[PDB]
Amino acid sequence: MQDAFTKAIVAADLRGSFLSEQELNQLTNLVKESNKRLDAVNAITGNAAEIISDAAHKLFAEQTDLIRPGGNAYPNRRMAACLRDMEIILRYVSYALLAGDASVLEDRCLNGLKETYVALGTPTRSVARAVQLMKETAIGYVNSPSGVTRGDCSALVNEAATYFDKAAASIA
Amino acid sequence: MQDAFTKAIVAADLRGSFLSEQELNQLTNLVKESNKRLDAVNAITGNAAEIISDAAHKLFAEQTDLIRPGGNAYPNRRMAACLRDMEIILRYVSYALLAGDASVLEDRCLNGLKETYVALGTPTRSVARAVQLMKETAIGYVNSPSGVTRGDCSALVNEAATYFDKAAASIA
Amino acid sequence: MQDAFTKAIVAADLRGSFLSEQELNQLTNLVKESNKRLDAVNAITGNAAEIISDAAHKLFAEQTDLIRPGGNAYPNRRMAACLRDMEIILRYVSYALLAGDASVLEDRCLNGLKETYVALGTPTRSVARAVQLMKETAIGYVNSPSGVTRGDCSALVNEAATYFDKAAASIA
Amino acid sequence: MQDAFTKAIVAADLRGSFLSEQELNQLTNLVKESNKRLDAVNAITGNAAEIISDAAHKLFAEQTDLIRPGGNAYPNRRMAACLRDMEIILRYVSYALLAGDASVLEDRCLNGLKETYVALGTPTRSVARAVQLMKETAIGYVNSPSGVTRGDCSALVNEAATYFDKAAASIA
Amino acid sequence: EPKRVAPYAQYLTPAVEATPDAAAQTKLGITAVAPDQAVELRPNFGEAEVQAVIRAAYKQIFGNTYILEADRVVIAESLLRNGSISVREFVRLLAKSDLYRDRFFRTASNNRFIELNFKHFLGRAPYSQAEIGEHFNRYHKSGYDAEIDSYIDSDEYRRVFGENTVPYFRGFKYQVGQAARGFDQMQQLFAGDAGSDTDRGIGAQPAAKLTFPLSRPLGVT
Amino acid sequence: MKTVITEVIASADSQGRFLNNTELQAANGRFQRATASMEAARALTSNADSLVKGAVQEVYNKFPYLTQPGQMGYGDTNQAKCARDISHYLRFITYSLVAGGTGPLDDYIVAGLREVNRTFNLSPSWYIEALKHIKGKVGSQLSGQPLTEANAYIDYCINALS
Amino acid sequence: MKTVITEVIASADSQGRFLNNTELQAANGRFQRATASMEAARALTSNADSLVKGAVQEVYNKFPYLTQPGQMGYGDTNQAKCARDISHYLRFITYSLVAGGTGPLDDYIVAGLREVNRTFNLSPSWYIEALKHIKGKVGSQLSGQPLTEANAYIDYCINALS
Amino acid sequence: MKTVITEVIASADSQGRFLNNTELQAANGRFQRATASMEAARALTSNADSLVKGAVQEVYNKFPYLTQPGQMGYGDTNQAKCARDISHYLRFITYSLVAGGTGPLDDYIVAGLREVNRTFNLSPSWYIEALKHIKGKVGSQLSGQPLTEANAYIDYCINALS
Amino acid sequence: MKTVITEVIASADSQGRFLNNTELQAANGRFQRATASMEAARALTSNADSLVKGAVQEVYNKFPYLTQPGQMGYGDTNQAKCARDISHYLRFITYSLVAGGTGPLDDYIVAGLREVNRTFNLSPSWYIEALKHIKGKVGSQLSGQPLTEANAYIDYCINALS
Ligand SMILES: *[C@H](C)[C@H]1/C(=C/c2[nH]c(/C=C3N=C(/C=C4\NC(=O)C(CC)=C4C)C(C)=C\3CCC(=O)O)c(CCC(=O)O)c2C)NC(=O)[C@@H]1C
Ligand SMILES: *[C@H](C)[C@H]1/C(=C/c2[nH]c(/C=C3N=C(/C=C4\NC(=O)C(CC)=C4C)C(C)=C\3CCC(=O)O)c(CCC(=O)O)c2C)NC(=O)[C@@H]1C
Ligand SMILES: *[C@H](C)[C@H]1/C(=C/c2[nH]c(/C=C3N=C(/C=C4\NC(=O)C(CC)=C4C)C(C)=C\3CCC(=O)O)c(CCC(=O)O)c2C)NC(=O)[C@@H]1C
Ligand SMILES: *[C@H](C)[C@H]1/C(=C/c2[nH]c(/C=C3N=C(/C=C4\NC(=O)C(CC)=C4C)C(C)=C\3CCC(=O)O)c(CCC(=O)O)c2C)NC(=O)[C@@H]1C
Ligand SMILES: *[C@H](C)[C@H]1/C(=C/c2[nH]c(/C=C3N=C(/C=C4\NC(=O)C(CC)=C4C)C(C)=C\3CCC(=O)O)c(CCC(=O)O)c2C)NC(=O)[C@@H]1C
Ligand SMILES: *[C@H](C)[C@H]1/C(=C/c2[nH]c(/C=C3N=C(/C=C4\NC(=O)C(CC)=C4C)C(C)=C\3CCC(=O)O)c(CCC(=O)O)c2C)NC(=O)[C@@H]1C
Ligand SMILES: *[C@H](C)[C@H]1/C(=C/c2[nH]c(/C=C3N=C(/C=C4\NC(=O)C(CC)=C4C)C(C)=C\3CCC(=O)O)c(CCC(=O)O)c2C)NC(=O)[C@@H]1C
Ligand SMILES: *[C@H](C)[C@H]1/C(=C/c2[nH]c(/C=C3N=C(/C=C4\NC(=O)C(CC)=C4C)C(C)=C\3CCC(=O)O)c(CCC(=O)O)c2C)NC(=O)[C@@H]1C
Ligand SMILES: *[C@H](C)[C@H]1/C(=C/c2[nH]c(/C=C3N=C(/C=C4\NC(=O)C(CC)=C4C)C(C)=C\3CCC(=O)O)c(CCC(=O)O)c2C)NC(=O)[C@@H]1C
Ligand SMILES: *[C@H](C)[C@H]1/C(=C/c2[nH]c(/C=C3N=C(/C=C4\NC(=O)C(CC)=C4C)C(C)=C\3CCC(=O)O)c(CCC(=O)O)c2C)NC(=O)[C@@H]1C
Ligand SMILES: *[C@H](C)[C@H]1/C(=C/c2[nH]c(/C=C3N=C(/C=C4\NC(=O)C(CC)=C4C)C(C)=C\3CCC(=O)O)c(CCC(=O)O)c2C)NC(=O)[C@@H]1C
Repeated sequence: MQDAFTKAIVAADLRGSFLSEQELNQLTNLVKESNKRLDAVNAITGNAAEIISDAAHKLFAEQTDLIRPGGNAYPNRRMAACLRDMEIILRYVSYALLAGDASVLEDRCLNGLKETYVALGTPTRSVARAVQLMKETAIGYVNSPSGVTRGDCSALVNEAATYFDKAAASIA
Repeated sequence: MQDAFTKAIVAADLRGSFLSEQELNQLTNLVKESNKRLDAVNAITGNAAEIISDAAHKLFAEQTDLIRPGGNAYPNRRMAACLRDMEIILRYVSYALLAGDASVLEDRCLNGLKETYVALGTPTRSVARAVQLMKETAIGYVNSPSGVTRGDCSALVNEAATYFDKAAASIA
Repeated sequence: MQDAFTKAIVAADLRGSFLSEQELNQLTNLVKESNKRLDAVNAITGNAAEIISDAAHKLFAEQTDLIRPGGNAYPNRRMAACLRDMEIILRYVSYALLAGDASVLEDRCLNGLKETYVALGTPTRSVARAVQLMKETAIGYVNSPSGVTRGDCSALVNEAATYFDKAAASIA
Repeated sequence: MQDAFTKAIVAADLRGSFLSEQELNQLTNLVKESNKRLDAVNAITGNAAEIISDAAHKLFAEQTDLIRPGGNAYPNRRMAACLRDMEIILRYVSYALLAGDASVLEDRCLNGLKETYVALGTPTRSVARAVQLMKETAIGYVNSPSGVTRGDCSALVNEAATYFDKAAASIA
Repeated sequence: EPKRVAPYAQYLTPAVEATPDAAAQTKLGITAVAPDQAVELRPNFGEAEVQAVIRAAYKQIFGNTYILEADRVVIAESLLRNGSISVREFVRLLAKSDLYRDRFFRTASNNRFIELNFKHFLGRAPYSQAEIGEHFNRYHKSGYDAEIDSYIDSDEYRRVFGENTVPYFRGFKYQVGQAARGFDQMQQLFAGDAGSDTDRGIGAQPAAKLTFPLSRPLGVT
Repeated sequence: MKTVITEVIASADSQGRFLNNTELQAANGRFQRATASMEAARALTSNADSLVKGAVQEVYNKFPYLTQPGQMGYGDTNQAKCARDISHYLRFITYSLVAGGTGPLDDYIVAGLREVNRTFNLSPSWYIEALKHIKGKVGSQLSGQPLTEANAYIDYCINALS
Repeated sequence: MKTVITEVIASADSQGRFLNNTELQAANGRFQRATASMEAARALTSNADSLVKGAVQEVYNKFPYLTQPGQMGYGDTNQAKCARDISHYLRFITYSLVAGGTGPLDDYIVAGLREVNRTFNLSPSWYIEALKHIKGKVGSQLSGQPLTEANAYIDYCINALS
Repeated sequence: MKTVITEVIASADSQGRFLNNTELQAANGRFQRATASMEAARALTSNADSLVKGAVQEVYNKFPYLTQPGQMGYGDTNQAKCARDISHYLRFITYSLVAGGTGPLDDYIVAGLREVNRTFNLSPSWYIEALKHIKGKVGSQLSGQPLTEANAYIDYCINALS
Repeated sequence: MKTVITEVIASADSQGRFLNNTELQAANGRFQRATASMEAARALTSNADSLVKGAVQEVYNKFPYLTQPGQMGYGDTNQAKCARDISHYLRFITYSLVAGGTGPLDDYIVAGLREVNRTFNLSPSWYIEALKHIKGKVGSQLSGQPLTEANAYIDYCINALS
């Protein structure tokens, strides 16, 4: 697998060189943010169940037909899958967020996803939608927690977004 | 598998006929050479390690970049594979040589190899080169032994060549 | 596995020594008999089917109950197993005969067999009987072939016997 | 699995009670030693190869026969196993040392080891001996490192011992 | 003209009690299975080569019990020829067979069944009581098919014999992660080469015979 | 196809190792034998026909009722087939002698033998006689090792049939 | 590549569960340590060269015969290689410090180490000395945890080599 | 243990079939060869000692530094071991000649070779020289097939060592 | 043993679920049919003997040569066996009617049928005639569903034999 650190290494390796001092300073500062980074993750994981639950409700209020006979979220069996999937995607996103790198998300999770959806006849559009719905809810928590030292998390927040979006895009 | 004898059989079978007298005489002759044939094989197997070792050294002296960071024989892990592969090819070649038939070599070993190499980003050219380097060294032994009854092995030597070459070609 | 040669080696090894000249002469002699040895084996294999067939007939003529309802050779399924077993025993014996050593027979074939037979309820005595019936028939062939150069096979014949008997004993 | 902390928990659980203040203070202090604990482990792992190498030499100097033809460490294949085993035992011991609990060691490593050794015919006494030889060497490192803040490790040292000894005993 | 020559006789002299190498194997009759030959299906396989994998698979996967003509599964082994299914998929089809159920599961208790599935699917015996429980729960949620699938799809099965290799006895030699009890329990599950896992003696399969092992305390060191 | 040479290769190949002395020894065995084997094949190939006639015939003597109307032996088509079939057996045998292994026999004749025979109600017995009768004739034209070889293969079939 | 962070993800992923407190605790560990690790890397990176010279050299002192003609240590090409190689070892070590795991070492250096070394007849021993000599020098420029970290990784290789 | 005879049995056994002509051919090969093999063994067995001395010696010429104090070649114990070891190699080789297969070599010597050698820091190189030196001497006492056989086995080890 | 009842249990058991309506429906089927089945069995059981004589006899008419000396049909022992055997077939059939499944047939008769028959050179053909002749007689003593059932099972064997 990969993550922020490992990645920089690998680059350096192909040049055949020790890490540039400049490059260290990327990592040095990356470390400093750790604590923020962690809390971000913690927030998602802590609220996981809810994030999903929420997103789903909204998804089904919008696209009533999914839950009607003949739709893709009907019957129970299917519904279940749909929920499960949402969650997975989320799980991965979180992983990425910790790693500080999209890779894990792309390779384990997003790779092949579109095609699956296609083959089944699952409507990719709707899937993507769900992912966004999730995104917004999630940020909600990341950004409004309890007992955390007040400070600026924007940087992390945006990176979070991106991950969600890579997901949305590749599925869609 | 297949080999010289079995092959001739199979042909004969589809005609639906007993073996042609002419055809027997191929096999009859083939038998006569056996002893030579054997020694040839014995020579390769006996020197195996060396053949490779040698070829490798020369391969890397020529294509320095393979062993440079970013090249295909770097790092250790890869190098190891590269050595292993060379050997395998050799192993098969020997097998063929005994059988008196390319098949075994083509089917187990060569088939698909090019494409693999391609997908990985292994430079097929270099692989082929290695195979030749091997060829020459190998012949070296086959053709210059000690304590063997002196006589003409050319016929075998050439067949050996061909095997190596089929390899070189299909990889390349 | 083991056989006559390998065995002698191993013995020598525990003494920690090169092979005694005397001991070589055992093996040297053993070689000389090869041809005889081989033909012996060939005789069994050639007649296999029949040896069994025969033995069976006689076995069932004697022990009528085996084939009566409630007996061990009834119904078909059971009968079939019994036939298979006889063949296996024979097969091994032959193997031994070639090897020039009981071992193979003892380990693969006889090892565990008694206990199995017990668990099944199969009457060990009858099994043993079968083995003998086989023995006699088999020797019959070994000892009376056609188109073989006439000479003395006794030595081999006796060793054959022994193998059969080891079987009989360990089963019983 | 289990370790120092988990263990105390479990006890508390059966009483059905919150942890005693007294009991916390065990764990509180256990934490304080962590750093020492860690270094100890680090020392073993760092020297692993050597520890073994050493112990072996001494083992074979003492019990010459193990390496004599017919002995248990002869020939190569056996020798190899013997070395492998030593390593394993060591590996476990280390694990325990980190956990702060014998359990892990007892369950995966020790339990049934004696019986195995018995079935194989490997001499349990010698095994035990080896384990001790290891012990002493290992402590050697634990107790005499470089660049560590100087202080008292005894407590840890003794616990280490015990682990080794449990091993020795149960094997023996 | 070397001449000094340290004698080196003492090193050559035999041990007090000597064992041939592979004496341990010949006692315990694990000689045949200890290192165990792997059979692999290869590309453009011949007609005899496939016949040999089938022969192997039915010996390992089925128990060493006897497969009569009637018993054989025509459709599964036709697919194995022409490479429609891999050997890993072939094994899965064998494991879900009236025949596999009839022997093994239908007569056995779930403890004896799960312990049999370990062995035929993977040479090892069960390392611990947890493993037994994990499978027994799986069966109660999701039934025999998911139970079976969990061994063949297990990471351990895939790493040793991913696809294309018929399962062999990995027990009786040290496997990383093994846990002691490996060797001891495998000797109970594996009789001789004549022994088999049959029910034909008396309809029922025997009882688990690894329940008491698996739950033994460590002897007072 | 199973011949000596193919097998050792196979075994070597499975283990993933070079052909060492062990296997070559074996190969050598195959080649030494060949001279005799080849001789035997030349002999069978030449007398083929005559062997076949004789055999077919024999079968009928042995099983008179076959030639009666409404039976299998009756009416030329069947006789033709009967001939054809035995020819085949022979053909393959020669092949196997030359290939130096049972291979050819196994794959053409033996594999599927049972079911074919069952579905068309060919009695193994018949074939067997054919073979035996043959074996007896061959027992004149050949001698020494050549003979021995011929037998081996002929028998191999008898056993497979039975 | 095995680093603390990747592992916990892996473990989480296998069981199929979210990263819970358990794993984050672990991650936190990696990050706290980093400060020391990073320091060590800056120190090695700077003195690289000098360390390398010293090492290569050492090896020759330790094994004089290498420099004799017809040996491996002899003739510049070989010396160049020898240098290169050690550089590599060092390079990777730094990497591993920064990545906070053995990962980098395992995949570049260790995996396939044996066979490479066998086929080219590189004696592990040599490398080892190099490392040891290094370790000794590093044992001056560094101190406290930074030092400790440096050692760990250096050793890790010693053990892999031996 | 892998000999010609054991293998064919094994193969026969796996398929579940009787030993047919195929295998016997192979066996025959082993037996014909034996005469040469056996001869070779008698020759090595007799000159054993002298071969051993010569080899050990050689190694030291090849690697003078071994005999210096603080090295492996130094001090009698080590020399004794060195002798012992080579004796073994030889011993086994003879065995293998007689057994007609690499088996004896594989199971005693080859299996576990690497790790043993690694853990005790025995350099393969050494052994190799020993063998080579031997091979050269043997190349006088023997001739023709006997010789050829001797070589095969000797080499087999060289390759395993390297 | 495969009967309707055992199967549904088995299927229920595999899925791990209680017997629900699905299975009971099936069971019900078995029970209602039984009345006919049972009737059929009473009829066969009673006329057993007569059926057997008739069959054995038939076979001989169909294959006169069997009764000639040196054949299998010849000499009382063989005739006795022939009788015995057919009795068995019948016996089992009755069983199967009563058990309400092929189970009894499969396990006693069918499993291993081929090999037995091969090894003793019993020609399936014979048995078949026996059965057919039987079927014809049964086709008088019975009628309607009872008959239908009888046939089914009788046939089942014909197919297994062929
Ligand atoms: C939910 C927002 C939408 C939805 C989902 C849905 N998915 C399936 C079935 C599957 N979905 C997956 C998902 C994955 N495959 C992967 O590799 C990964 C990443 C690692 C995921 C997340 C897969 C494998 C399946 C097929 C197998 C399965 O049983 O899940 C369904 C059911 C499809 C069916 O016909 O049974 C559904 C409904 N579909 C919707 O309606 C939502 C918009
Ligand atoms: C960001 C989305 C929000 C935010 C984050 C934030 N956190 C801190 C500081 C810390 N957060 C943690 C949390 C953890 N450290 C760990 O080791 C673990 C795993 C067990 C966690 C969950 C810690 C320890 C710290 C340091 C001490 C502290 O809590 O102050 C800050 C302060 C700045 C910093 O980087 O330290 C901030 C800003 N706060 C916000 O305003 C966002 C909503
Ligand atoms: C060919 C590349 C070189 C060459 C070969 C050569 N060999 C022989 C003769 C024999 N060589 C062998 C070898 C074996 N027979 C076996 O059974 C085995 C495996 C156990 C081997 C290794 C044998 C037995 C013979 C026959 C007797 C002999 O003394 O050689 C010849 C002679 C011609 C012949 O076919 O008999 C030749 C020419 N000689 C060269 O100069 C080539 C470089
Ligand atoms: C012994 C039971 C009966 C017997 C045997 C016998 N055989 C020979 C001689 C040979 N038999 C063979 C047979 C083979 N050699 C092979 O390589 C193979 C496998 C391909 C076989 C089947 C051979 C080649 C010989 C040599 C030539 C010959 O046929 O003589 C003898 C002669 C003595 C000898 O030492 O060879 C004998 C006695 N003869 C009997 O009367 C026994 C009943
Ligand atoms: C070395 C100190 C002594 C020695 C060891 C030795 N062991 C074997 C063989 C085996 N060792 C084991 C042991 C283990 N299995 C486990 O699960 C564990 C950890 C939980 C261990 C430590 C096993 C299973 C075997 C048998 C299978 C295998 O080889 O892997 C031998 C070889 C004996 C044999 O005949 O196989 C030896 C020599 N014996 C000594 O002489 C030393 C005193
Ligand atoms: C005991 C065998 C030896 C010893 C140990 C010792 N260590 C310390 C202090 C520390 N040890 C470490 C080591 C680590 N901390 C970690 O986080 C890790 C894993 C990455 C390690 C390896 C650390 C960081 C400390 C704190 C700073 C320091 O090194 O001092 C002490 C100091 C007292 C204490 O209670 O910790 C001691 C005594 N000293 C001995 O006597 C032996 C040589
Ligand atoms: C026949 C002469 C006598 C007979 C034998 C008999 N055996 C069985 C059943 C089995 N026999 C074996 C034995 C072996 N398996 C092996 O691999 C070997 C050789 C290494 C042997 C000998 C086994 C394992 C079985 C069980 C078969 C299965 O798993 O289905 C039976 C049948 C008993 C049954 O009900 O299956 C019989 C009859 N018994 C006699 O009465 C004859 C005297
Ligand atoms: C001769 C002993 C008796 C006989 C024979 C007979 N055979 C058939 C039909 C077939 N015989 C074979 C045999 C082979 N075909 C093959 O492909 C091979 C292997 C290469 C063999 C050995 C086959 C396959 C058939 C069926 C296909 C076909 O019939 O063409 C018949 C025809 C019977 C029928 O059609 O029902 C006969 C009569 N007849 C005699 O005269 C002897 C009693
Ligand atoms: C230095 C202590 C001694 C020495 C070394 C030396 N090395 C080679 C050749 C190679 N060295 C390596 C090592 C690596 N290559 C890698 O990719 C990695 C991983 C990053 C390592 C550690 C390799 C693979 C080679 C083989 C071929 C190559 O071109 O690299 C040589 C040349 C030996 C040869 O046979 O070509 C030498 C001499 N040189 C000295 O002077 C010291 C004794
Ligand atoms: C000779 C070229 C060099 C030498 C050798 C030497 N060997 C050892 C120790 C061992 N050597 C072996 C080798 C074998 N022992 C076996 O059982 C087998 C298989 C039959 C072989 C090939 C073994 C296993 C050992 C280790 C066990 C033991 O104690 O002997 C030493 C001593 C090594 C040590 O560190 O104590 C030596 C020195 N001596 C020389 O002079 C040459 C350089
Ligand atoms: C009757 C149509 C022909 C005939 C038959 C006959 N059968 C045998 C021998 C056996 N027949 C059977 C049949 C069964 N035995 C069982 O256990 C079962 C399952 C319940 C069946 C169907 C068996 C197994 C045998 C072999 C053992 C035995 O001795 O009974 C023979 C004797 C064959 C021999 O070689 O002695 C005969 C003759 N007899 C006739 O007249 C018809 C041609």
